[PDB]
Parts: sequence; structure tokens; C-alpha cells
Amino acid sequence: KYTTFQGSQNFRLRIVLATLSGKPIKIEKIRSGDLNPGLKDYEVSFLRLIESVTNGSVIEISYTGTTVIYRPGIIVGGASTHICPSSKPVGYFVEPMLYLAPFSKKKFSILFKGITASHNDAGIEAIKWGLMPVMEKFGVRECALHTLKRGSPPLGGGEVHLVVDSLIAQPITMHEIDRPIISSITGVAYSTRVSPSLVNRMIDGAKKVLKNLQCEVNITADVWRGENSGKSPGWGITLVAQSKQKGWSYFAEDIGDAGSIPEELGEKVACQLLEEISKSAAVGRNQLPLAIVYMVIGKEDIGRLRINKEQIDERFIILLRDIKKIFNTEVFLKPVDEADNEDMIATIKGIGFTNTSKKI
Amino acid sequence: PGKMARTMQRSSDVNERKLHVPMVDRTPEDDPPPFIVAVVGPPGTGKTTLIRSLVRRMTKSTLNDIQGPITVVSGKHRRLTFLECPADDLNAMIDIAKIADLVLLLIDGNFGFEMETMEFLNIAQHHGMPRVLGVATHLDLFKSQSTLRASKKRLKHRFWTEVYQGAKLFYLSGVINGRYPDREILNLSRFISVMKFRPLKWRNEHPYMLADRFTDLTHPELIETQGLQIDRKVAIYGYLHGTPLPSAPGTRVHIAGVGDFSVAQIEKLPDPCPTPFYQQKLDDFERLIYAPMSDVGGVLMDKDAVYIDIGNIGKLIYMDNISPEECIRRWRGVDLEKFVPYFDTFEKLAKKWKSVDAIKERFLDTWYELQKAKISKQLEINNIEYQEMTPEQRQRIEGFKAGSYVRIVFEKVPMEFVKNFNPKFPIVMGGLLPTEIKFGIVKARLRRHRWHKKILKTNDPLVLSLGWRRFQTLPIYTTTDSRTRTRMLKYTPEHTYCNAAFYGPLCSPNTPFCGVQIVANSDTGNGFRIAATGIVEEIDVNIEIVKKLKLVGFPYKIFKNTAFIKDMFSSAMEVARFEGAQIKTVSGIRGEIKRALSKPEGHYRAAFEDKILMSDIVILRSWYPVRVKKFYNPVTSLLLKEKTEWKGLRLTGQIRAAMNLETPSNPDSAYHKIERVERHFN
Amino acid sequence: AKLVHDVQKKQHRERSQLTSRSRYGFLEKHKDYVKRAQDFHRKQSTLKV
Amino acid sequence: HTLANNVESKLRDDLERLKKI
Amino acid sequence: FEARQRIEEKNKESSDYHAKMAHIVNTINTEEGAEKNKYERERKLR
Amino acid sequence: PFGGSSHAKGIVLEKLGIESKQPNSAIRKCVRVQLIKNGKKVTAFVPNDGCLNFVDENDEVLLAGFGRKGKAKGDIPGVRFKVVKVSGVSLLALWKEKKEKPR
Amino acid sequence: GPSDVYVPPSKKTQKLLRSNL
Amino acid sequence: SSFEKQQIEIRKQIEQLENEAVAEKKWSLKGEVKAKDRPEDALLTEELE
Amino acid sequence: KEAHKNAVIAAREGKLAELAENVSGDGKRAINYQILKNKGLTPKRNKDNRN
Ligand SMILES: Nc1nc2c(ncn2[C@@H]2O[C@H](COP(=O)(O)OP(=O)(O)OP(=O)(O)O)[C@@H](O)[C@H]2O)c(=O)[nH]1
Ligand SMILES: [Mg+2]
Repeated sequence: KYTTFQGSQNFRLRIVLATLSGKPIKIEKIRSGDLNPGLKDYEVSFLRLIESVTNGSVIEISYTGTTVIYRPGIIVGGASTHICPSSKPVGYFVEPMLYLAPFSKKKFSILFKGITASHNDAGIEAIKWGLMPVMEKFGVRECALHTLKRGSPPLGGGEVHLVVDSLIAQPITMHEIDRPIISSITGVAYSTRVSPSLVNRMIDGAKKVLKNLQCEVNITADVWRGENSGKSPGWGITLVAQSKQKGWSYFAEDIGDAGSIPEELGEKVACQLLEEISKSAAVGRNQLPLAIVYMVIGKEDIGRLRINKEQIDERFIILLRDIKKIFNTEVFLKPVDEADNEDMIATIKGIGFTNTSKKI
Repeated sequence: PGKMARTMQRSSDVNERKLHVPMVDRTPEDDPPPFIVAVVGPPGTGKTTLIRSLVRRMTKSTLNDIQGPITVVSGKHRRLTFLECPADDLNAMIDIAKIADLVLLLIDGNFGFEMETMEFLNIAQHHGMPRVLGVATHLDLFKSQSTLRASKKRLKHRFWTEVYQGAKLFYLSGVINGRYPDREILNLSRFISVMKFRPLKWRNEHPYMLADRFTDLTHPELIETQGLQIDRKVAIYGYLHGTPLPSAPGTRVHIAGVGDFSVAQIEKLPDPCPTPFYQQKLDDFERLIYAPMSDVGGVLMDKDAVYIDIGNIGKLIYMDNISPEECIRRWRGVDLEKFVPYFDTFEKLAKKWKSVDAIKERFLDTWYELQKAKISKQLEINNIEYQEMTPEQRQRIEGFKAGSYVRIVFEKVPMEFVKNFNPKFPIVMGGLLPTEIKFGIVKARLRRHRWHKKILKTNDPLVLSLGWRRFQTLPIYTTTDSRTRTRMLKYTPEHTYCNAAFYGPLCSPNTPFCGVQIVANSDTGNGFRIAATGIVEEIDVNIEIVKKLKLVGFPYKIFKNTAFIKDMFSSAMEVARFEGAQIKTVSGIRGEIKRALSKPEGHYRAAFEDKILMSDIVILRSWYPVRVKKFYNPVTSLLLKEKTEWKGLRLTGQIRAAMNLETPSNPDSAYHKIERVERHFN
Repeated sequence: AKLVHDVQKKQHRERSQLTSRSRYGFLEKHKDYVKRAQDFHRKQSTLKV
Repeated sequence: HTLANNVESKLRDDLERLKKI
Repeated sequence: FEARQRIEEKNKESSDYHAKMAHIVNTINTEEGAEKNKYERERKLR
Repeated sequence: PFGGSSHAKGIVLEKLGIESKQPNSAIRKCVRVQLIKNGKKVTAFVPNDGCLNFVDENDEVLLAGFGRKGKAKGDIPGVRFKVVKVSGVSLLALWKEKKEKPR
Repeated sequence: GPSDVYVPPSKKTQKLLRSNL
Repeated sequence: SSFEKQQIEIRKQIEQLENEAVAEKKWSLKGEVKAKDRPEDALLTEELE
Repeated sequence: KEAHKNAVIAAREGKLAELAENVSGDGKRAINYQILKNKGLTPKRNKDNRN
């Protein structure tokens, strides 16, 4: 009712922040200048999921569909199954619940039915191997996701089971100042209804890129054989570099388009991985907001994290503007002492907050 | 050898009695905010006489007509705020127990332990124990040293019982000349000035402060235009305590007996009665009392009249008119739903990645003391990054760190408040949390208070202290039915905890709360008052909650194992709904209800266990749900004029008494003695 | 009787038959039922044998 | 007669409640 | 239909309760009693 | 014993078996603690599930040695303690309603 | 088909989906 | 005053609660509910388990 | 009916007033014995062991 926003910008993030804040919000003039102005099927399903795993939170959408008012309640959770509509994938619906996992009355066991791949949104293995490490370093213990059947575009037929048990008061505050040394690189190429020869082709392209390096590099193959192979054919490949000492992770991934060179896809994922490593500073451009919001929701205490000049960008700016417009909270930034680069230490006081929805 | 053994058990046990559970302090190092002491006791003792004499000694200045808080310096780091609680307002007692940290508890000697004092002791104990120190007054009236000594030891022993043993008390002779014996006044002064404190969760998790100075802001012309009914602007002056309060307007703050008013404007002012180190460092860089609403020197200000005796990427980011694009272009000199970020064309990526040297550049003892070390290290990090840069950090993001005078101005304030305000009552205000602002139903567990006479009743109003608020609601007492359902009771079990659930303002679990009957001095009567104590333990927006109703029926024709039951129902519809179900005759034999009948309209047939007698009464268990009443009423005592004998909802006993009814009673259900004769068979 | 209050040894009391059952006198409890069932089963046992 | 009609209407109401809600 | 549904759910819940109960009681026995017999083997040594 | 001495204090980490459908039994009285001197969790009874309901969580309890005489019906082998004091105050006075758990 | 030839992929993919006279 | 207004609202709410708590209980909240003591067919119309 | 009901109400008022006659003769309210002496939930006992 009070915190006002315009347009369709960053809708999921704004809703998640509204839930964590308790401040009632109204977002209006949603894609008004369009031939089909209003909301989307995936967006309304997202709101349905929000009501499902919340309790007593009131959500209404004006008949014009360009003005949504949200009055948040509490975050119950529980165990349920959602059927993601065709246009958008399970990782896209999972990331917000991934944000909301560790602070709920009943643990999270959600079965998502549908598609598990997109150039747009994060793959299941991508989200696992990238985000699970970040949240667990912040202080969650049992968060995992299993794959009963894996879908593909555009038929879907995939089943993912998110089980998150760790209910924490707050993530432990973080003070990361340095640059982790990359320990090794692993990855995986998955194939649905297509050739192991194709798998080997893409892995050959990847290792051709990665032969310039000397530390450990391993990528596994997953032919999702048989009944749970979904319906449409497809394939994809993911790559993650790891720093065992502090245990950090950075990653990039892709799927195979229609009429594409699997070797090219290999050099693809390799090149995005390398480039993200290049632009990284103790954290990766896509998991930036995840760690940011965790360290913000941390307890009443300043927290420190190294970030990159290049990592600072439009998406960072809009995240900062939104998080300030919600929490009335501003992030201090000070340059690194070392001159060889211009890394920036971000400090921010995690707000006084508790897992007041917990069962004691 | 033997001494070695004995002293090692000494060492082990004493360390094992030394250690504790760690919790953070957040507390101010540079400038401690004042510590709060409250004179607490019954009205016929002379607390005023005590406050006057003690403050005069400490400050080296006399004073008459004390009222409201009064703040003084002692030590080279010590400033204290003295509060004389009234012996009338149970609510004021409650607020003092919420906020104050040293309680100067003064008790009659000619008469021992009035229950008001005992109740303050209980409620402080409940909301988090503040350091207590008692003084036995009126020892001079005892006309024999025998009685004086006996009562001395008696008092010391009861006190030692009800608070930690060893808690010495100070004996106070008499008020000769508006004064207390100076030497024992030194005892008190030195002691409480060298007192040591503990961290408590309430203090150290919510930013709280007592209101020092009271002013109103309204255009007088606005007043006559509106007609005195216009909510009045209000300005409060005070210090800070415990948790660093935020610095930007737009947060919510409770005020006792007032309501819940958001912060409109706030400004930081240097204190009026500063530390001697503060003064000396002031002078080094360049080269006592305070009690706003009570008299100081020889002058007291009224509302207007007075009485006197005769004698930069960061800022670019945080600016709004700038588009983020113009931010970035100014700085080097899209939405997020697309999860993977932007990139470069594939050929340029590949060619620039043919070189990889730039990427090999990046590429390859007591546990208690241990977590106390983590706490200390985290706070020292806080300190260094706090000192890093003041004008943005200190002023804004650190909020207003504790120990800094503040003036805050608000709107929508009751005309009645500003008009019938009196200084004699304390006035408190502390930060609300999101959980403490959202509402719902609290699931708590509580017991009657053990010195109380009567047991509480479900759906009977009940005031309670919980969070800064203090308010009356209608609980519902539920006992889990050996952990299957949530059956509702109809009374509290008379000597144990039991679950309760009621609508109210939410708050974090594992939080103590303490509930009371009438607050009105008019009806305090002669008994104890504090009635329930418990912990709020979870919060929600709805709960399943059950009451047990058993449908009674009778048999009217009996075969071996079969029966026709005649009054558990009245319609074949109904019996068809309930058929194939499970019943147990009062005798304790099971059976199932099986088929409706026709020519009688509500009678059915059951297949039992053995030949069920005509002289029985069959029953069928069933769970109805119950709906929690949503009554909610903050007390607003200080909004009221007389500031006591506030009356919310009355209790069923005095409701029946008032409207002159008689208690419902199921006669045949009332108990009676049964004499079953001895039975024989053929 | 280790660590229990007598007010935990309450003594729940004994009800009475519903009054409108003046005619069908004297409600039974389980102890009356066990006397009845035991006697009937002796009658059976011997009559079977 | 009219009593039969009233009972029928009541049946309609109760049955609609029980079979719909 | 309601009868079949209710009996199914009640059976599942009671069996699951039992399984958790044995899981717990047995883990206390194993862990704690093992370390206790460790300490007792310790005490008899002296 | 647990080291050298006769009593040890620590932190109530959770109340194992809050949900024992059959009240006042082994686990029903079984709470668990964290010995602070060792920073390590360990199991310990409470007497009288009433006192169970007294002690809740994060509560500076102080443990003593259980010391069964002989072999009863169900009391679990391995649980080796009894709580004595909670957050300052002593559970016999509590369960006898002499004092109230202060905080 | 290397992974198809891999019977050890049973355990491997299981972990991958999980994590005198 | 708006304070007086909310006092009026709370007051009326108060007497409604008093009368509602002193009146007869609802049959479904009672115990030993029965054919003669109910209003008829309520067990169909309602939902209990 | 009215005679009986007024009789029971009168009994109510009489008992209530007789309780109320023990109100404080002063404005100061005395400690209670149960809380002066604080002996909680004893068993039942005997004069032998008393002596
Ligand atoms: N015997 C004795 N009487 C005292 C002592 N101190 C104060 N008094 C009496 O108590 C009276 C003081 O009353 P007040 O100071 O107004 O009472 P109070 O307890 O401060 O409560 P307020 O009236 O609300 O301030 C004096 O008239 C004294 O006769 C003492 O140490 N011994
Ligand atoms: Mg006084």
C-alpha cells in the first residue's frame, strides 16, 4: 500500500524483498505501452507460488493487470508441487524460493514440473553448483536439489525436487577481502535423446579451450537415458571453476540450439567461463545479488566483500536503488589499497533481523 | 600433593562456575549513555525524601520539588538518570521494569514487603532482571534494638530469598530535615556509582529511550480554526539506549500509553550534562545536573511561564535524477530477469581469449573465550570501519549511535495527551521491529501466577505486558491432547504451564511476557495482581483449534451385539452422513454405527461388542473448531487523564455480578455420590 | 511416588446416571461390565463343555 | 401438501450445501 | 470416499511417527552409550 | 567424569523428543546441551516433564551426574546427567514453585 | 558411448544426482 | 477527537463482547449435544469430523 | 421462580460482602502469609516429625 514502484522491472526481486521487509508495496504501470499490456502467465504463476508458500499474505491484481498491490504476511513454506508454464523455466521460479529458503516455519520441499533449461534463465545444475556454495558459505547446511526427470525445450517433461532443511536465524556475516586462487575447473555435459558422440564433441571443444591451463580440469558426461529423459530432445553444458581453500565457485553455461555445433557450444561455455573469471572479484557477476541480499539480511553488523570495477554495472545500480528504496539502507564503498587493479570493498550493515517464523 | 589435589578441584570448579553463555553487547565504548535508576516502593515511605537527599549529596546542590526524570554526573564516565516511580500506576511499574537497569527498591521496616514492591520485583524478574538494591526505611520507629535486629535479619533473609543471595540492603534511619544520614548516603552513592552491569536481550536488541523534554508544536491560529480537536505536533527530547537507532525519518516507534507513531523528524544535539572527559577534550581541541521538567537551581519552567525563588561513484549512484547509464558514463570517464549477463560477440571473445597469460595472473582455549573472541573481533571491525569516514557513515548509515541527545517531532498526537499530560509519570519509546508491527495470533505457553488465588478462564479478558506494548485481549487456553490435536480447555491447569493462543501484536518467539488482571487502583482490593506468566513461543495468522463434543444417544431395542440407537440423531440424512463410524458405549465397549432406519426417522442400528444394556448411554466423539476472538485494546493510560483506574473489558464474574444473573449449571451433570449395591447372578 | 504432587494425584470423581433414566436405573461403568462379561463367559465355558 | 413442498425446498437447500461446499 | 482417505492418512502418519521415534531413541543409545562404555573402560583402568 | 570436576554448565541446544506421544518417558525428559567447557553437544535428562516445560532453549543450565542404581524398565542407557540449575535458579525450587526462572 | 558403457555410472550418477589342514 | 471516535468504536465493541460472552453457549460449542438440544439437521449443514 | 432466584442472588451478595469486609482498614495493603512464608507444595505431614 505504501512502497510504490513503476513498470515491470525486476519483479521477482522486488517481491522477494517485499516479503523479507514486511513493507506493503504497490507496483503500477506494468508494461502499459504494449499490444498486450498487463501481466504474463509466468508472472501470475509466480504470484500464485508466492501465495502458496506464504500464509495470510494478501495479493490482488487490478483487472487492467498493470497494477499489483502486495501486502506481505509470513513465510510458512512446507511441501508442495508447482507446474511451471511453458514460456519460462524452473530455475527462474526457483531462484526466489532459493532466496526465501532459510527463514521459514516448515522446511522447503518443492516439486517443479516443466522445463529445466533456457538461454534466458539458470539451468538446474548451474543454479545448484553456483548458488548452493554461496548460500552455504553464508551459512546454510542442508540445501540440495535432485532431478527425477530432466526436461528440454520446448516439450518440458522435467521434474526437479528442491529439498532445503536448513532453517537459520541469519546467515553468518561475511568478510571477504581477497581474491581466491582458483583450485581447479570441472563441468558437465548433459544430453537428452541425442548422441554420446555429441557429448564427446562438445567436451573436446571445451578441453581445446582449456588446454592453455595446467591445473586440474574435469568435465563429466550425463546421458539422461531412458524413461525420465523428458520428451523433447536437447543438450547443454556447464562449467565451474573452484577454489578449494575458501571453497569459492564461478561458472558459466549454455544449451545447444537447433542446428548447432556442439564443439562451438563447448568453446562458448569455455569463453564465458574464462571471461567471467577475468571480470570476477571474489564473486561472480550473476551471483552478486544473491550474496548482496544475504549480507544485507544478516544481523545488525557491518559486512565486507571485495567486488570488481567492471562488475559494477547497470544491474548493480538498479539493485542498489531498489534495495535502498526498500530497506532505506545504503552501501559504503572504499577502493582497495593495491594499485594493480581497482577492486572495491563494499561494506554494508546487515539489518537487525531474526528468523522469527521459526518453531521453538 | 594433597593440597595440589584440593586446589586443582578448586580451579576446575571455580572456572566451571565462572563461565557463562556469550551474547553480544553492542554497547557504547567511547561515550556510555546514562544508566537508569528507579526509586520504587509504596507511597507512604518517602521516596521523594530519598531522591532529594541522595541527589543533593551527589551533585553538591540542593533542590526542591523533584518531578519526572532527573539526570546527574558522577565518576569520570558516569551519568545517571533518576526516576521516581509512582506507587499507584501498575502500568508505570510495568514500563519501569521494562526499561530501568538499577532499581533502588525502598521498603518499610515498621511493615514488611508490601505486595506492590513484591510485584515490581516479579515483573522485573520476568521481563529481564535489572540490578536491584534495597533500602529498609523506617528503622528508627522500632523502640527496641531487639525488634530492630530481628526484623533486620528477617528482611535480609526474605530479600536474599527472592533475589540472588548476598544482595545487601541499606538501612535508612529517618528523614530528620528532608534529609537522609549523609554517611550511608555515601555508601549508596559510591556503591551505585561503581556498579557493574550485564547485557540483556531486550535492551540490546531494541533501540529504546526515555523521553526527557516535552513540548508541543501547533499554530495557535490553527488551534482556533480547527476547534481544539486537531491532532497536535509534539517534540520530544532525550538520550539513546541499547541499540543504535536509525538516522533517517521513516521508522516506527512505540510510546507507552500513547500508541504507535512513526518518526517524522529527528535531529542530534550534544548533551546538556556532559562527561568531564567530554569537557576536557572539548577544551583540548579548542586550544552538574539536568532535569528539564523539574526545577533546577531555583527555577522551574511551565508550559510558558516560569517560577523562580526570590533569591564520487557512491553519490553518483545514490542520486535519483541520474539514470544508471549516465552514472556509468560519468564514472568510466536492461533488467535482471535475463539471468545470465550481457557479453561480447563470439569471435571477439575467442580472439581476445587466445591470450590467457592475463588469466594465469589470477589463476593458480576455552570455547567460551573462543566465541567471546569472535564477538570482540567483530565489534572491533565495527569500530575501525566506523572511524573510517564520518560524514556519510556516522551521520547516516550507522544511524544515530547510542548516547547522543535527540529531538524528535511527530504528528497525529492526542489533544487529550498534550492537555492532561503531567510530568509525574514516565514516558518511554523504543524501536518496533517488522515482527512487532505486523499482527496475528501468538501461540504461547503460560501458567497462572503461583501466589494468585483463582485460575484464569478461556475467553476471559486479560491485560498483558509483551513487547513495548501492554494491552488487553481474550486468550484461549489450549492443551495439546498428549500431542495429537489442539483441544481447547476451559480453565488453566492449576499448577502447570499450558498452551495459550490469542490475537495480538506479534513478536519474536522465546520471549517472556507477563499478564495481569485489573490495573485499576479502585479495585486492586487486597489480593495479588500479576496473574499469568509465560513465553510467546510462536506466531502465525491462523491455527486449527478444537473443542470436543460428543453426540449422546440411547438404545431402545437390544439383541445380542446389535442395537437401535434412538437420539444421537434426528434425520436419516444425518445418520447417512455419520454411518459406518466408530462409537463406544459409556460402559467402555466399542462398536460401529452401520445403517439408518426408515419408519422412525432418526434411529439407526449399531453393531457393538457385547450385549449392550438398555441401562447405558452411547456416545460419539467429535471435533468442532473454535474461532479466536480478535479483540485488541492498547491501554492508553497516559492518554487518559487520571492515569489510573483505566478499565477495558470486565471479567465474567463481575459481569454476572453487575447485570445480576446466576451462573449456568448443568444440574444432572453436577456430581453426586453413587452407592452401587453388590450384584450377583443366576 | 518420586517427584509428583498430590494435586497430580487429584482423585477424579464418579458421576451419576442421567436423571431422566430414573426408570432405566443406574448407569454402569467398566467394572460393572467386567463383572457381567466374566460371569457370562463362565456360563458359556461350562455349557459348551 | 404445502408442508411437503417446504420440506422439499429445505432438502434442496441442505443437499446443495452438502454436495457443493 | 472420506473414510478411505482418512484411514489412509492416519496409517501413514502413525507409521512415520514410529519410525522417527525409533530413529531417535536408537541414535541416543548408540552414540551416548558407546562413549559411556568408553569412559567406563577409562575409569576401570585407573 | 566429563573432565575433572563434579558439575558442568552449558547451553540447551534443543529438547529432543518434544513430541513423544506417550508422555513423561525417556526421550520426553531427554533434553540436549552444549558443554561450554568443551564447546561440544551432549545428552542429559531433566526430571519431571514439568521441568521440561520450564527449561526451553539457550538456557545456561548446569548438569550433574545421573547415577542410576539398578536396571529399570525403559530408562535409556547412555544418558548420563540431570539438569540442576537453569539460568541462575534451581529446578527443585522451581518445580516446587518456590521461585521463577529469571532472565 | 563411453558413459553408456559405464556401468560404474550407476554409482557415479547416483552421487551426481544426490549431492589350514 | 479521533481518539474519542475510536473510543466510541471500542466501547460498542465492548458491550457486544459482554453480551456475547454472557449469553447461552452455542450448541456446537457445548458438550453432550443431542437431538433434542440441537436445532435439527445442523450436522449435515455444518462440517465436523 | 422469582423468589428462588432472588434468594440465590441474595446469597451471592451476602457471601461477596462477607468476603469484602476483610478489605484493608488502611490505605496500605499487607503482605499475605502464603508469600511471607513461601512453602510450596509439600506433601501432607505429621506432628510427630514436627516434633
Ligand atoms: N519514619 C520515617 N519516616 C519517613 C522517612 N522518610 C520519609 N518519611 C515520612 O514520609 C513522608 C514523605 O512523604 P513523600 O516523600 O511524599 O512520600 P513518597 O514515598 O515520596 O511518595 P510521594 O508522596 O508519591 O512522593 C514524610 O512526611 C516523612 O514523615 C524515614 O526514613 N523514616
Ligand atoms: Mg516520592
